[PDB]
Amino acid sequence: FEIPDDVPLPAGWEMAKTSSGQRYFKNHIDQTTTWQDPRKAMLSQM
Amino acid sequence: GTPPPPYTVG
Repeated sequence: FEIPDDVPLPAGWEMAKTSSGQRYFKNHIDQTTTWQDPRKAMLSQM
Repeated sequence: GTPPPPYTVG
């Protein structure tokens, strides 16, 4: 779990739990739910 | 492994 609370959520990037707690970040700017995070697990791994 | 939810919006 590398998604600390350093930041809440980016624009059009909410998040909700599934049948259990699969925190998936919802995307309103693009309309889509994703497992990764739009503010920590995006196109960046340096 | 599993696909994301069906998404929603109020």
